[PDB]
Amino acid sequence: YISTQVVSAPISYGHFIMGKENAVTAIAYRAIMADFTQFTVNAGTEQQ
Amino acid sequence: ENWQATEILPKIEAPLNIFNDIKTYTAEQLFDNLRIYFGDDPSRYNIS
Amino acid sequence: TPVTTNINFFKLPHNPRGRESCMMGTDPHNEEAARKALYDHTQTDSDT
Amino acid sequence: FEALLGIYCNKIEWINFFTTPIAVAANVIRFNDVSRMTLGKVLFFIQLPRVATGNDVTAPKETTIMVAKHSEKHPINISFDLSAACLEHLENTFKNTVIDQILNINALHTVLRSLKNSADSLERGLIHAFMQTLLRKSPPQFIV
Amino acid sequence: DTNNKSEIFDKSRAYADLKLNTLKLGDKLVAFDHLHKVYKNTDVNDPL
Amino acid sequence: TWIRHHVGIEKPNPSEGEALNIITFGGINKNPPSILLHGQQAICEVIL
Amino acid sequence: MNSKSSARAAIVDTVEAVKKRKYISIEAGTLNNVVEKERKFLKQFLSGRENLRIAARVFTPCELLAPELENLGMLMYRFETDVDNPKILFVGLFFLCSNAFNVSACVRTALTTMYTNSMVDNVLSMINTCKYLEDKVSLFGVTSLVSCGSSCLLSCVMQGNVYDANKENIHGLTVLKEIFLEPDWEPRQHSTQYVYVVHVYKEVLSKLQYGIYVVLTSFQNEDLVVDILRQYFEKERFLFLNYLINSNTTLSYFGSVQRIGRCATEDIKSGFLQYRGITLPVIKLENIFVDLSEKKVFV
Amino acid sequence: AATLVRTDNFDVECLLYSSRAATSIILDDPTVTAEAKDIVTTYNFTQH
Amino acid sequence: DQVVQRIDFADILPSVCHPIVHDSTIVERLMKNEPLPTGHRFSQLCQL
Repeated sequence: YISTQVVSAPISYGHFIMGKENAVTAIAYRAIMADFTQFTVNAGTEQQ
Repeated sequence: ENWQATEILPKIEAPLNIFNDIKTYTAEQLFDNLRIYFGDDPSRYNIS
Repeated sequence: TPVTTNINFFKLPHNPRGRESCMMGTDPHNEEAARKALYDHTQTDSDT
Repeated sequence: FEALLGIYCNKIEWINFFTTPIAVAANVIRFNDVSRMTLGKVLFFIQLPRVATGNDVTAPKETTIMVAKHSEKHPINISFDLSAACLEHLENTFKNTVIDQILNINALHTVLRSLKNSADSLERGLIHAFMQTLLRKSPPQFIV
Repeated sequence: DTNNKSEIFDKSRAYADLKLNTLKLGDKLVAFDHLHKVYKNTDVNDPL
Repeated sequence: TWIRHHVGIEKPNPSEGEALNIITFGGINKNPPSILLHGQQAICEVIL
Repeated sequence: MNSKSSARAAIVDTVEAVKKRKYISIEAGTLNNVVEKERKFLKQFLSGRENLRIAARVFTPCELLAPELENLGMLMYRFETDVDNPKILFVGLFFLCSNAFNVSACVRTALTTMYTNSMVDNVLSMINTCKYLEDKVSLFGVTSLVSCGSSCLLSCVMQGNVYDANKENIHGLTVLKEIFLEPDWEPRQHSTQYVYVVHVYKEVLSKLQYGIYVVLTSFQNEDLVVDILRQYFEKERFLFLNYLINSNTTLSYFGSVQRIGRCATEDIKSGFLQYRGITLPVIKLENIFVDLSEKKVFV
Repeated sequence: AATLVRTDNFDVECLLYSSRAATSIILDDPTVTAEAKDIVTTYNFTQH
Repeated sequence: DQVVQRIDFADILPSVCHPIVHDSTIVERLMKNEPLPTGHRFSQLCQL
């Protein structure tokens, strides 16, 4: 039941970079929302 | 701890995160913070 | 005691307290029934 | 800071009746007044073949059997609520505040998705009630 | 005495194609499954 | 009293009124045992 | 059938029935004179057929409301007073469960240390100098909307579910875990239980001491519940049979029961209150349709 | 002497067979009703 | 599990030492109302 297989792996890290949004909330409210911008643009629309 | 972010805010679907029932998990306290309500709690709305 | 019955006791995976003290049979979050299971001989142990 | 990563949720799986292989035992027809039907019966007419008899032996006569199978009937139901605070946030926006818009659209999704869950719930109770009746009908193998 | 179709048991309806797990038992093809996929996560047990 | 002593019932006669009628309406005076290891048991009795 | 459509039709029918109860169609000639604010108010024209709960505004000196200005949902008691200036005065269930005798000494002193001031001491002296209890102080309803100004404004619910406004955070009755008990063979029999309040007196050789009990049972019928409470209280009933003759204080019974209202079985949850750090165990009933019946005494 | 009798209950999985189209289901369209209480509105779907 | 379990007469006592065993009223009534024997057993058995 053992065979070598050719797999398509990652080779580097992912990235996560703040925006100005998350920087200001981290400064003033001690906190971070992940996906604050994608979150906000879908906040008021139908597809929440 | 606030739960209304979970109650309201945008969510990302996940397929088959639990193969097993979460009834046992809730009833026998697998978790650290859980909030459960049967009837629909209208306290999701007083956003102060 | 030199009268302790083997065939009840020593031939099986069994608690050497005599009165068996496995907490998978006790009402959880009930310390009074817990200490009654650990000590009280008004009740019986199981198996005997 | 104290970070908050993504917020995930469940996919409540749907089931069609004709997808599951219980429907090869089933044969399902809509009939919009079975609530008004007291009993439904079927009527079967069997005749039996006859063999000629030996010498100086009494002969059986023509045998015709009539039987009538009856209908069980069985209800299912499903209940779900919406709160009155939800019912206020359903349609009459008090003002066009962004908070009222958020609560409006969440109340609307709560309604639609609970109606959905209830329709699934009727389907799975159709599954469960039919399985209930099959296990009530089935005799054990040693008797069979 | 002749009658062809029983409208309470035979009626025109739409047809599709799907897959089933089958078994062959002396030229008898029988569907063969478990209902655990509809009793995965519900209050009731599987009644079998 | 001495029969209750030797067979070990240890508790008084139920009573007139509510304690009998709680038994007719139908009840358990016995506390569930604090420890249990194998589930249910009950053994009836014929004299021979 | 379609199913989804009929469900939307029923939901639209319920929402339109709510609007029919809420607003009123106007058959005034409705001419174009008015400003737009009066125009939209004459198009809407609310009426109070929407809340369907019955409240009462109440003024009380704020020295008496020590945990109850913070913890919304409490029983309240009307104490009439011979002082003309304030003819009635309002009282917390915990404020009266202080000198109730059912409460153990640790909980009693702990609550008292919440309730220690000059006003509350004078009111407890008045309550003790009163002869009986049940018809000098009386049941009044369930708390919502504490204001806490100078003289604190208390709303209080006579009938219906407990909420100020918006029909959000529907509060619940908070009963001290020690003072309540459920006399029935099966506790929490099938479904929603009726919550009662039982006042029971007792006499320790000198004076009468009252006891405040809260019972939860599946029985609706008051004759059945007093028949189960006599079986519960038959011993002390016997002691009062000896007391009530040699006494001369104007009372004629052992206790009295009165219905608060409905509850739900799954809406019973435990918890604890805390005011000034004093952790205090309670059984918090969650959603209560308040329904005061008459007092029914038993001797 | 005596005949002690005792019953025991077992957890059994237990499979079913059925011939195809053995039983027919005649059923209603799900009917919708609606109870408008003061704090919830409960929708009940019934199906015969 | 393979626990040797023992039954005794001291264990059979709460099922055999009950007053309804040493009562004769129901046996007297039922054996009274059960009808008389036939003639050939009546001459042998009922004569004393």
